[PDB]
Amino acid sequence: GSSGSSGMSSVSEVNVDIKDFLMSINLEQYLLHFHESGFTTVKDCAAINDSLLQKIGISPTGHRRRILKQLQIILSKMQDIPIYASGPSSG
Repeated sequence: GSSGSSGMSSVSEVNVDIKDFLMSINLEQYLLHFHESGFTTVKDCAAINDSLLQKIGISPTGHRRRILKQLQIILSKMQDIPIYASGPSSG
């Protein structure tokens, strides 16, 4: 076995309410689903997968993909690293 990923420390910071994550794509219709399931923020959706989406109730798939897609972009961002962006320069 190999363990490593396990480490990311959750925090209200750099985080958004599941509601906002859905309203951003107009999928707030799954608010009661995520809430009841036990998902308040997007982060909590770190252990979520299409399988779970279609499980919670999500009948239509076309929506599932749209939900996960964003989650991937968001979650990926969720980081506790400083801002580092430089312009055109060699040395």
